[PDB]
This record gives sequence, C-alpha cells and structure tokens, in this order.
Amino acid sequence: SVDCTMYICGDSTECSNLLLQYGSFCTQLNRALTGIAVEQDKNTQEVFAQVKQIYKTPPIKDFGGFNFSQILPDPSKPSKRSFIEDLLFNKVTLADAGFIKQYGDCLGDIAARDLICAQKFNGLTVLPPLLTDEMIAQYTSALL
Amino acid sequence: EVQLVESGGGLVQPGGSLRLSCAASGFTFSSYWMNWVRQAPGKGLEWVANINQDGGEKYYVDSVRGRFTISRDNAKNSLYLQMNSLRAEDTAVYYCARDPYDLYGDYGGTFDYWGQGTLVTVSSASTKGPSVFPLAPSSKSTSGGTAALGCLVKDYFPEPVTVSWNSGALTSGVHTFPAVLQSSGLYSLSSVVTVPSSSLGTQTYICNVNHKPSNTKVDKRVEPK
Amino acid sequence: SFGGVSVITPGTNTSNQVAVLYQGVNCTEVPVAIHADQLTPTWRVYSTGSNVFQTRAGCLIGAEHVNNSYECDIPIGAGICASYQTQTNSPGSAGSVASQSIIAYTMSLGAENSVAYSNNSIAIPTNFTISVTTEILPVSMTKT
Amino acid sequence: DIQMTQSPSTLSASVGDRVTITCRASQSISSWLAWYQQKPRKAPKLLIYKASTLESGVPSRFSGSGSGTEFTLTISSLQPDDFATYYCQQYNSYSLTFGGGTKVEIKRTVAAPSVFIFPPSDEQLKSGTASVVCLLNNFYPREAKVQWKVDNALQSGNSQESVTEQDSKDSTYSLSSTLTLSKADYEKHKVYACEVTHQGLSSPVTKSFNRGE
Amino acid sequence: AGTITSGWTFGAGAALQIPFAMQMAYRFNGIGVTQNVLYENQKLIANQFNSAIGKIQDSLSSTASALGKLQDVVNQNAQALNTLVKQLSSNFGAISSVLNDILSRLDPPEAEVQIDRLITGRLQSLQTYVTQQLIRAAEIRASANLAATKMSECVLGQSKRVDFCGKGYHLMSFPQSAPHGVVFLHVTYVPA
Amino acid sequence: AYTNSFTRGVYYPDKVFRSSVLHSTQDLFLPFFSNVTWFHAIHVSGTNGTKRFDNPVLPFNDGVYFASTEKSNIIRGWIFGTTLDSKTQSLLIVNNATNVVIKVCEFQFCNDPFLGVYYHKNNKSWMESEFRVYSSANNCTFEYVSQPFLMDLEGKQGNFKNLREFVFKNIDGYFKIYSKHTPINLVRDLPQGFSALEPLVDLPIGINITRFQTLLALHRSYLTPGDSSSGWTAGAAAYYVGYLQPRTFLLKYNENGTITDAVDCALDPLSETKCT
Repeated sequence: SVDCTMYICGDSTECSNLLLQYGSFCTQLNRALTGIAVEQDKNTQEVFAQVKQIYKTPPIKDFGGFNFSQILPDPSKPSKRSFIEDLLFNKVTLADAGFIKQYGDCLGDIAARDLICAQKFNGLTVLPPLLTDEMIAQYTSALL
Repeated sequence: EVQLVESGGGLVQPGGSLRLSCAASGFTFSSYWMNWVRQAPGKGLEWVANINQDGGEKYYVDSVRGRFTISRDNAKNSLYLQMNSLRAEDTAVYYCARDPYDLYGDYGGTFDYWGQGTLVTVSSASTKGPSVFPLAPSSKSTSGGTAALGCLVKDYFPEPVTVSWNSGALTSGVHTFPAVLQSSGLYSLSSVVTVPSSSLGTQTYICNVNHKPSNTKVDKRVEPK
Repeated sequence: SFGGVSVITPGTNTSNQVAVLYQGVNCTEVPVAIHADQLTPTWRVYSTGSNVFQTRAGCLIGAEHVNNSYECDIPIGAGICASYQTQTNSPGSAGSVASQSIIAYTMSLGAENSVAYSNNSIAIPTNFTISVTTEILPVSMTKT
Repeated sequence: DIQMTQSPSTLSASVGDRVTITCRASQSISSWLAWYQQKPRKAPKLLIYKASTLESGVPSRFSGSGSGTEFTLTISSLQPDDFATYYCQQYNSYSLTFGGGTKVEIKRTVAAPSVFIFPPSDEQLKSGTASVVCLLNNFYPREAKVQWKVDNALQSGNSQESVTEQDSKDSTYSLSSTLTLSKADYEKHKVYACEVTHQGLSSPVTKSFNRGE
Repeated sequence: AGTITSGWTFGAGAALQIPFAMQMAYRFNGIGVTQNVLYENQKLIANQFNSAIGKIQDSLSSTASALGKLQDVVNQNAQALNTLVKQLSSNFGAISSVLNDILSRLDPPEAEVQIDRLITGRLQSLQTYVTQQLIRAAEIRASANLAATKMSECVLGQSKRVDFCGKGYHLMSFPQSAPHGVVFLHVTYVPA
Repeated sequence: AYTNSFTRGVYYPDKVFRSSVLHSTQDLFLPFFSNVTWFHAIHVSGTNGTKRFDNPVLPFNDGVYFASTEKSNIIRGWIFGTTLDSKTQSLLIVNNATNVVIKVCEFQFCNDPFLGVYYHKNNKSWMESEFRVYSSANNCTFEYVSQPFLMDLEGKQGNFKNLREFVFKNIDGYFKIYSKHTPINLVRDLPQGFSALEPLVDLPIGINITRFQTLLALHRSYLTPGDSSSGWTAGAAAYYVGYLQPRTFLLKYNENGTITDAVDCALDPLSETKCT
C-alpha cells in the first residue's frame, strides 16, 4: 500500500497544495492498489478455502503402508506445519515478520540498513495478509 | 400554608360563560407563573392556560384560544379564568396550580402546588332535585346472615350529591357508588350498606341525601318489606 | 509511528457505533499522539480503557476482544475479524436493539471436524439432495 | 407538539414490591419531565421534577430516572397509600402535555362478591320507570361480569354499571348494576334475574325474584 | 430449449430430441450412479428440483447482494467514467479549468502555454483511463472465456471437473441472461 | 448552561444551484453536536428572583451562529465591531417596529445599549419607543433600510413560538447574513431537526469585527447610556450563540435544490466514512 501524499509530498504543506491541482490522481492510485490488496486475499481464500469444515487427522497413521508423515503437519514445532513445507519456508526470503519495529531503534543514517524501516519512512507500508501462516497451514492440513 | 382555593364552578348551558377564580396565599404571588389545568373525567388531565409573572405573556391550548382568557390581580392575590362559548366538552374539574419558570427549560420542575378544583358542568339540563327510593333488604337465605340495604338517588342534576347514613353514625360497610350520567342526561346513583340480618327492625337505617345545587335535603328510612 | 486508519462499522441501517483500526501501531502512541492529558474528560475516555484490543495488524479500539470464534463478517487482518453481535433473550423477538456491541475475534476457520479413519469402514450415503446454486460471472463491459 | 405515552395503563402489585411505570415522549424532551400523583377526586401532587429530583416532602420511596426520550418512575416499596394514578408530563416545549395516566392498584387475595338483588320500590313505580338494582359487594379483582335476564331473556342497552374506588381497609371493589325499564314493560314479565361471573366464583351466582311475590 | 429437449447433442451437431426423464438418466450416468436411481425416485427428484428452483427466486429477490459480481463491474466502469469526467475540472496548474475561459482570457501567444498544461495533464488522465480499461477488459475477457467454457462444458454437456459447475457431482446448468454478464443455475448432486 | 445544537447551522455554501447531487465543500460551519451557550431573560421574581436580562458582549471569532426562540420579539438586533466604541466604525442592526435599519456609523454606544416596545395598560397596543443604541454617530459609510414589518412589541415571556436562526460570517471582508424562520409553537424550544439557511442580504462593508453584542429590547423601559440593567425588564427570551469552525461537510441537494441533510465530516469516525 502506498500513500500518494507522503510519497509525493512527504510532510510538505507547500507541496501538497501543488498536488491538489492534480485532482484525483492519488485517490485512484491508492484505490487501485487497495483493489489489488483485496484481490490477493480473495486469491488465497479461493485457492485454500475450498473446504468448509476443517478436518484433522486421527491419531492412527495406518494408511495401507503409505507413509504420509512428511506431508502431515507436525504437532510439535511452532506452528502445526509439515516437514516438507518447513523447508519451503526456509528456502524463501521473507520480507519481514513480527510487524513490530522499535521506533527509537530506528532514528539517523544505519536503520535503512534495515530496508523495511526505511520503507516505513516513505509512506510505503505492507499490509499483513488476512489469512495468517498458521491459518494457512490448517487449510493445507485439512485439504490434505 | 401555601393554598389555592378555586371558586366559580357550576352548571352552565352551552354558549355560556363563567369565570373561575383562584385565591392564592403562602407565597409571593407576583413572582410566579400560574396555570390552570383541567381534568375531564373520562379523559385525562389537560393543560389549559399559563400566565407569566408579569401578567403580559399568556398562553393557551388551541381548543380554548378565543374562548378563554386567563388573568390575575396580584394585589388581589387572585388568578382568574374567564370562559366563553362553553361547550359540553369543557366540562371538567379545573385546578389552579403554581407553575415553574419556563426559563428553567431542560430542568423544568413542573407544577408544585395545586388547588382542590372547581367543577364546571356544561349541559342543557336544568338543576333538579333527586328522587330517593329505598332498596329494601331482600335475601333468600337464613337470617343472621348479612343483609344489604340502601337508597336509590335518582334523576338529579348537577353533581355533586352528598350521601350519609344515620347522620354519619354508620360508616362501616358503606358504599356510595359514583354517579352515572343516564341517557336522560340526569345523574343517578345508589348507596348501599351491609348489615346483620338481626339488625333489621332493631336498628334504624336512615339515608341522608343532600343535594346542594337543588338545595334539597332528604331523609329516607329504609325498612324491610 | 504512522499508519492507516480504517473504520470498522456495521451498516448505518443497523447501527452507528463504530470501531477504529489504527494500522501498524502500538496502542501506546494513540494517547500520546493527541494530548489526552490536555483534553477534556469527555475526550479522555476515547484514548485508553479496558476496551482496547491490540492485534498484529494494529491497535483496534472500540471493539471488545472475544474468545469465541465465529465466521468472519469483516476482515481486519492477521486473522482477526469484527462483527456486530448481541445476545438476545426475548420471546418471539429477533435480536432487537439492546446493549449491542462490536466484537473482534480470531476468525473461526469453521466448525472443526474429524473423520473416523479406519482400516475397515466406509461411509456411504443413503440419500442425497438435488441442489441449485448460482454462479455469476461478468461477460462484458459497457462499450465506452 | 409532543405526545407522552405511559405504560402500562394499569398495574396491580403487592405491598413492598417494586413498581416501574414508563413514559415515552414522541421526541426528545431532554430532562424536561415531571411526575404527578393523583388520588381519586383529589388534585394532583408533584412527585418529581427534572426527571429525577424529588419534590419537597415527597416520600423517598418514589424515584425517577430517565435518559433520551424514555423515562421511568419507580416505587421501591409499594405501600397501600400509593394507590393512585400517576402521570408524567413534559415541560420541555409548548404545549405542555401529560401522559394518559397509569392506575396503580394494591394486589390482594382473590375475593368473591356477595350478590344482592333489589326490586323496584312501589314508590318508584308511580313514576314511569322501574329500576332494578344488583349489588356486587367487596370483591377482588375488579373485573366482574354482570348479565341481566328478564324471564331468561338476555338484556342489552338497558343497563348501566358503576364501580367504587378500591376500599381503604379491604382493598376490595364493589359494583352496582341498574336495569331500567318502563312500568309497562316491567309489569309484562315475571322473573328478573342478575347473573354474575367472577374469578372468585367456581359457579355462577344468580339472584332472582318474582314480580308479584 | 436444446438443453431441455435434446440433451448435450445440440453442441455436437443436430439436436436430437430426447424425452427429459431420459436425459437425467443419462446425466446420473455421468456421476457414477445408475439410471435406476432417478426413475425409482423420479417424483421426489423432480419435486426436489422444482422446489430447489423456487428457492433461487427467493434468494435473488431477497437480496441484491448475490449480484455483487455483476454490480461491481457496472460500479467500476461508472467510477472510471466519473473519475474521467471529473478530471475536466482540475486546473493542472493552468490558471483555469475551462478551455473557453482561457481562449476568452488570453491571447494565443500566452494562451498556448496554459492550454498545453491542460492537454498534457488531461491526455495523461485519459491515458490512465485507457490503460485501466485494457487491464480490466482483460479480466472480463478472461471471465468471458471461462464463461464460454462453462457454457461450453456445463450447459452443452455435463462437466467432469470437480468444483467447476458448483460444489458437487455436477448434473447440468441453465444459463440465464443478465446485464453485462451471465448467471448460471447449476444443478448439483450432493450426498445427504 | 449549554444546550445541544444537534444539526443546525447549515447553509448554502454558494449561490450556485445544484440538484440531486452530493457535493462536498469547506466553509466555516457549526460543528455538529457542539455546545452552544444559552442566554436567558427572566422576569422579576420573588425574593430570590431568577430575573436575568443577558446582553453581554460576545466574541465574533470566525463566525457566529445565532438562534433564538422568543416569546415576544424582545431581541431587536445585534452590534458588530472590535471596540463597540466610537472612533471606529461599527455595524449596527436594529429593527424598530416599523423597519430594519443597518448602519455602519461610528456610533457613541451606550454602556448597556438596548431597545424596546412598551405595553400600554389602557389599550392592547405594543409600541417600540425605546431606542438607545448610541448617543451619536459620525462618518457613516453605508446605511440600509428595509420595508415595514410587524413583530411582537409588547412584553411577554417564554419561548412559545418563533424560532429564528441566523448565521453571521465574513467572507473576504464581506459581512454575510443567512436566515431561516420557522415557528416552533408546538415545536420544542430550540428543537432538534434540520433546516437550511439561505442568504438574505449582502453587506459589502468590510468591517473587521472582533466582537458582537445582542441588543434586547422593551419600551416599557426608558434608556440612558450608563443604564446598568436597571428598571423594568422584557419578557423571557432565550437566544443561543455558537462558533463556526472550518470543517468539511457533504451536502445533500434534493431535486428542488433544497438541502435536506448534511454530514459533519470531522464529527466522528462514522462521519468520516460518509465523507470519503
């Protein structure tokens, strides 16, 4: 999500006045990205959410000899996530996690070593996903 | 004693006028708004009119607007309400009450003191004294049981009427029913009392009827057949 | 600290009580952002109170946190959903206006279920239903 | 203007119980509401002003609260003195308006009425009319039904009834019903009966008499 | 009409009229349930279908919300046009938003500069609008292709794809017109 | 004391006609659900005596929203200006019984100015003959006179009927007037409801006005400069004053072009949503 005003005008009264002359450019842009944002949530719901009820596997594994243990979520590890998928999270570069950044920790020329913080500076915000990772796993558990 | 006494009620024909008055005491009359509220029996209480402390500002309910005028004489410590073009509908008991100041607005206290009321009746009927008939004791039961007796006060106008038994000697078990306006337009009512059957013959039962408007007084002895 | 402000409200027809979501912020900054100490006591109530819920998405004020999980009416973020609910006890009455409130909760994935998995059993339906559902798709835009 | 509507119109409660009468204005009066107590034939007395301020000398049992358009007068511990009609009023704007009035009555154990029937006096007959009276004495609750039968024929439009105020001591009610007829009509028929139905009665009570006898 | 009368054949070639009861028997054959189930329960199935349809009438009648997929398209376009129309008002740095004013206001040598500001801006807005439409149009055309496929597979025949025709072993669909879009009334077999 | 001025104070932002459209504009308006200060008039009372005759000077701020319910038209007019003393021009609006006059002169204002109609004992008539706004005036820039009109001269007390609302703002040095008059006989004193005000008059005076005062009036009483609220007082009347603030509003124009409703944008988060 991006704020036009901060991005273009970032804390400048003299600037924002000039931006207004532009009319509706920002409102549409902000609107456009927001439309995108909802769509992603829509995407995740449609992809995963195919099942109404959330199923859980029984304590007995006897699957005709078929060995599912890798695929099923591993009750244990934080997040009831599966082994194979666990590697999958590991291979990728998560933008950030926790959604909490110490303000003070941040203020000068080094914090932008922390890229997200810098992004925090110029109106660039990252909305969190509606369906949390833990939540996503459950679907994957259920669909499975 | 803050007091308000109303005077001037009576029987009035349609089209007529009356002026009721309310004499006030116990407070600084000049400093307060006075109102007149009426309670017409079948209907409820209704606010008729109000006057400011200065006496200039006057307000009325729409029904009364041309017809009624409220006024006051502070030196006199009296409030008045002159009525005109009386209609049958105006029949009611009129109470003078001391009102709160409108200025108080959202915190209005309402009417603190009220008078006893003056009854004005608007009807074409003329004043007429009541007929009093005995309601003799009739019971199909053994004696020693209780018996009921009474007087039928009929065809009188206007209200009120006063009913007593044995000159106030006999209070207990006495029920004097509220009068009903009959089709004739005249008022009728009955007063009854329950007594022991043994008392019949031994005890005298006199019903005392006093109808002030007609200025008639009646004493009827009720006896068993 | 800065972030988006989103108003979570039920439809105006239903009510006018709202709940606000301060995105990506801690609850701490909202009383400091405005001078709560400076403000009148009428204003003071809004700054802080028991009725504040903090979530990953941001600080949501105006909504009471609820343990029970229900279907998601309005998405907040981070799996938290808000709805307008009141428990109602009245004969032959729909939930009438009462002490109603806005609640926020971990959105229910749905009634959780389990399947009696076994080496030797099947579940074969005795009867069925013929249902009809509606699927709607846009065909064309207006020929502008 | 504004209309004030009280509810319930009537109620019966036992002594010591808590009674709550409500009043609903058509539009916001604000705090401008007062309550009045009225006894039969007596003038109203002001109980509360500004929705919750007790008037001087009024008993503490009475209290009044309100917010928005709806206001309530509660009586914490009902007493026998409390029998009356209570009215709300709004001074907020002109014209001043009072509610319909709520009649409060003391609830007591059910009591059956004693029933008596009175034939017309000979003196009355000399006039044109004959008045037959039927007394229902000391019953509770107030609802009582009276049917008139002349030689077992139902009567309509020739009757009038009156009810007394609740008794001071008894807390009971009494009722009189009068059937009026022409002298000519009266002479026509033999049997005059008064039938009464009440909660108190397991079976109907009918009192009757024969004209000549 | 063909769907009712002819079965699937009307897509394949000349529509071959077939009695309706015969069609569902073929249709149930599609799910893995024999013909006997329908006839053995023909009245109830027929009735169940009948009652089912009425429900749609109520749902559609009751709430407009069902229609959101169409409504947003109309809404979006309306919004795009409104935004496009509203742009006319923006000064864009020009002294005024009205062309006729500028013309009446300034001589050509000076006016050309001001008008130029509007043209570069307005055109850019129009350019923005067009790009949005192309993208949006692609989305709709994507839906159209899907719609065609659904019409192709679901109406013209019984689709095998799970959750293509609605939740469950799909029976058949009845296409229905709509503004700027289409609505399908899928008939799906769900185990009770 | 304060009263809730729920919705009131909305007026047509401009001369332009619009229909069936929701337009947003920013002007100085009365914020919704803002407190207004209630001023009162009380007749002489008992020993305690509630009696009040409130004509203080109040601040002009950005703009004032003035509304009054008068039993009788006690309130004749207003005064606008910084000093409210001579050596400076000051706006003066007063309505004698006959007409309305607006005048800029550098008037010699009385310490406690007022106006008035006296109610004669012998007859019913109400006549205004107390006019003591100022002793004298000089260098008068502009003056206007209205037509004749009839109002309640006599002293009466209460807020029985007439509801009059006005908005006074300055636009580019312009003094603007807006008004709406609806009787609230049955209607509540300062009622809840929405009404739109439309511009009556334009005063090009361009006076810089810091403060204003309302002038109450009753001819039963005589006036001298230096009159410190002594003598007899007029009937009960109440007027309200509120302060305008820059705020956004969304105005709803009906087919007629009448403003049916409005939304205070800043009022609350719900209201903000309506704005977007």
